[PDB]
This record gives sequence, C-alpha cells and structure tokens, in this order.
Amino acid sequence: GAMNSSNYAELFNNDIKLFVDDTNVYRVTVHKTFEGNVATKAINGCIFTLNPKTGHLFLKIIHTSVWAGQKRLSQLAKWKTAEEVSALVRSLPKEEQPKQIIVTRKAMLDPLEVHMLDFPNIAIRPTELRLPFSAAMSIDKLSDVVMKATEPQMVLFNIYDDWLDRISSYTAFSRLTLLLRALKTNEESAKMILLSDPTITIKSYHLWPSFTDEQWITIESQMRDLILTEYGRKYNV
Amino acid sequence: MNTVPFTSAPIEVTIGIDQYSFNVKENQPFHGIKDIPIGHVHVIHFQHADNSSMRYGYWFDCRMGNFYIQYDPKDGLYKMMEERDGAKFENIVHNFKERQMMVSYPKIDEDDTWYNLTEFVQMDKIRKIVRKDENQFSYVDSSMTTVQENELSDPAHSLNYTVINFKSREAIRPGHEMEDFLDKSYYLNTVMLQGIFKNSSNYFGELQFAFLNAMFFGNYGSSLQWHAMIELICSSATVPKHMLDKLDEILYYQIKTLPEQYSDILLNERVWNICLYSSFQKNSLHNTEKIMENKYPELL
Ligand SMILES: CN(C)C1(CN)Cc2ccccc2C1
Repeated sequence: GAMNSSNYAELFNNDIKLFVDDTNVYRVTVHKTFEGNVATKAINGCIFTLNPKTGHLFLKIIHTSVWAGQKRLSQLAKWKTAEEVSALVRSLPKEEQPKQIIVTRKAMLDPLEVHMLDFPNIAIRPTELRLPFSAAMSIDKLSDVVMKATEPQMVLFNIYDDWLDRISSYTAFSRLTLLLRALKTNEESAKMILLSDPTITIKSYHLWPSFTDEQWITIESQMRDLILTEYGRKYNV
Repeated sequence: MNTVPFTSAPIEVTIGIDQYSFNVKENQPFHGIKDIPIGHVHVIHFQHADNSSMRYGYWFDCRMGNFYIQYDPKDGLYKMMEERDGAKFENIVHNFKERQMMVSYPKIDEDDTWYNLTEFVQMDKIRKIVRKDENQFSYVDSSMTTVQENELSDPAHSLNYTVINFKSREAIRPGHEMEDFLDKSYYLNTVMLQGIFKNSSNYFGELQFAFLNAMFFGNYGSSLQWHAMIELICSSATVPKHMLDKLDEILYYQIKTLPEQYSDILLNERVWNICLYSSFQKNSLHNTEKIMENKYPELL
C-alpha cells in the first residue's frame, strides 16, 4: 500500500527497497521560434533510483537522443523510466533485487507495474510523502555528470557520502531530505549555507562537504531556518 | 412455439421469462408459460416473495428438450427439469392449455428486443461458462462468482467466463509494454479473437450473456466481465469495422433495456466515460452514445 508518515520506519528495515523518482527524466527549455511561436528543446535528464537504507543511488542518465522522433514525450518518459528500472532490476543478482519499489509519483505505478510483470513478488507502491527528490539536479556533481553525458550512461553514487559510518540510515535520510527540501525551496540560499566557509571541502569521491558532527548540527539548523522562512516569505507570516 | 409447464406454484414468487415478469401468489393455480418463441435462448428466473435475496434462474433452448419447473420444498427453490418421455410431456401440456392455466409469452410483433439482446448467445457456449453437463439447461444466481474472482471458492458453482486482465503477461508482449498497454489491439485481435474466441460472434455472445446475468440476477462478476469486454474493444486502435458497428447495436439495446433504477450499480462510470469520450473508439458508437446521453446523463 501507500507509504506515509505512519510506516516511515519501514524504509530502514532489512528488506531491500528502492525509491524511484522520474521528475527529472524529461527536461526542456521553452523558447520562441523565429516565427514567434513557442518550441521546446530537450536537455539531458536522469532517473533517480535510491536505496534509502544504504544510500546507493543508481543514476541513469537520459540522453536527449532518446526523444528523437518520438511523440507525447511526457507519457513516454514514464514508460522509459519503467523500462530502465526493470532493466536495472534484471541486471542485479537475485539477492540484491528489491522486494519493493516506491514511486514518488502515482503516474509511474501502471508503467512500472506493466514492465515488472516478470517480477510478481516485487511490490510497486506509491507514497503520500512529498519527497524532494526533484532537487537532485541541484547537487553540482550530479548535475555535472548529467549535462556532460553524450550517450546513455549509468552512474553509481552513494548519496550519503560516508555518513553511515557515524549515523543511522534513518538519520541519514532525514539529513538528505532536509538538504534537498532546502535546495528545492531556495537553491541560492541553500547553496550559500553549504559552502560559506571555504575551509570545509567536498572530497573528490563525495557529493557533500566534510562537516564534523557539530558542523552538521549547525548546517541542519540553518537549513530549517531557510525552510521556515521561505514558507513565511511565501505566505507572509 | 414451445412450452415450459409448472407442476405447481407452492410459494409466492415473481417469475421472469426473458424481459417479462409476473407475480404468482402462494398456491395460485399456475401451470407454466406457453407460446415461447423458438430460435432463441431463453431464461426463466425467480425472486421469492419472502427472500428477495438470491434471484436465480435457468438458461435453456426448447429445441434441446422438453423442460419443466417443479418446486423442491427441501432445497426451497423452483427447479428446472427435463422430461424424457415425450408422450407424457405432450399430454401434460395439452391438458394445462385446455384448462388455460398458462401465461402466454407476451411478445409484441414489432418487438425485436430479445433477439437483439441474445443475437450471438448460443446454448452450447452458455454450457461451457456454466459447467453442469448432465443438464441441457443452466442455473445462474446472484451469488455465483467467476473464475477470475476465485483467483483473487467452490469451483463447481462458478461462472467460467474468459479471463481478461489488462496488466498480465497474456495481454502484454515482452518489449511492447507501453505499446500494448495503451493500444490493446494485439490482445483483442490476436490473443482473444484469433486465439481464444476464434471469431467475434463468440466474443459478442459471451459479452451479451454476461450483461444478461448482470441485469437479471445482479451478478456482480458478470457485470465486471461485460465491462471488461467492452473496454478491451474500445481501447484497441484497430478493430474490424463490422465489429464496431455491431458493438454499437449490441450496447444500444442493452442500455435501452436496463431498468432506469439500476443504472447506479450496473454501469461503471469510469469504463463508460472512457469508452465514449477518451478511447480510440470514442467516435465509433453513435447509437450507444446518444442513448446513454439522453437516459443517463448523470453518469457522464
Ligand atoms: C561508489 N560506491 C562504491 C558505489 C558504486 N561503486 C557502491 C554502490 C553500489 C550500488 C550503487 C551505487 C553505489 C555507490
């Protein structure tokens, strides 16, 4: 069934599961033509498939070539997403295949279900959470590898860096979703927060800065401040 | 014209014969139905005055035998039976006609309704959906579940309709997932029509039989089957032109005949709005759309 606030600890139990987010698969810029009509130009995309327990992100880059000569691209995007997820699952050894796949948008349910008919014992589930995974393209190294790709390509990252060495997956997911919520609500400020101090760096093999435990607490407080503000700035309160 | 005699009418019951019905009182001198048109299947059905639960009845074809009705006080229902002694049967019927104890199948001459509702329905196919091979006639009631219903519990008392499932391997070709889910033409024409039903007449027969069981017995699994078979056609981009024209006629007479007061339960909003307004065949069902819009505009 649907994933919500009430069955939130299930994400961190020992049954393998993946979140799939398709919000960045089909991406376009909208522009005027010489004749003063409007046209779209697609740019590279990505499927965001994440194991919330391990931090394993399977980032499937969607090259614009996949749209060439195709119609109804927003509908295809959902089916293309489901095709790629199903191919990922089949490529994994049996013992690494997920027992559940949670889609962040309900429109992915039928596409994924049809593509996974061969996997009757994999549950496809929606969620009532408003998860901020669309803001993954605000992570500079993820954005950079998507925009540079010249062909379809799968890139494997740990979205938690080394955090699990010191914190639980529950706490790591909470940190991640706070960082992404912030980046989604006010990218500039969020990015200012994360880098203001030039002495804290991002390891070559990491996505996020190498904060100490105490520095993460300050950071997290600042992200909350940002999120509460923008919410006032938005509704005037 | 043929006859279905009744031994007696010991309990107060509303009796149906095709789309007609009449009330019989406890121990009223009622001895059957005469003048039943040859050439069509028929259904004789019952709702007891005391227990409006369980509508039930019998599909039959008088060309296949001499059939009669006899109340069973142990099982407490009117049972169809076959009489194998033809002389005894002729003799029973003639006496009851002479005493005028029989109602007349009351067909208006202009009226083609029953033909139009049963055009493609054949007893031999009914008997394969309703498996009880020692009888030439078939029992159905409100409660009987379908094979597909059982897969989601007594197999002897099931309606063995053809399983249709849009999210199944039978319906979806490996590597055509999107194509086949959005355009079911493959599943309709190759899987179902060519592979399973063999021709569109057997498809329409099951469709019409499913509708009639839904209407006459409120059989929910049959209503599901009727709507699934409609939706499979309407969600196919490629349907033979002769099939669409006939579908329009079939559905038209089903909608025309449905009791105005049962549309709420017997008609699925989603299927009908999708078929008439969103599907590939949204513009291929002119008669059906016009009656639906003038009779049940609320549903849409
Ligand atoms: C770089 N990391 C060692 C990973 C890829 N080598 C481990 C793993 C496994 C599956 C998916 C992502 C990742 C990240």
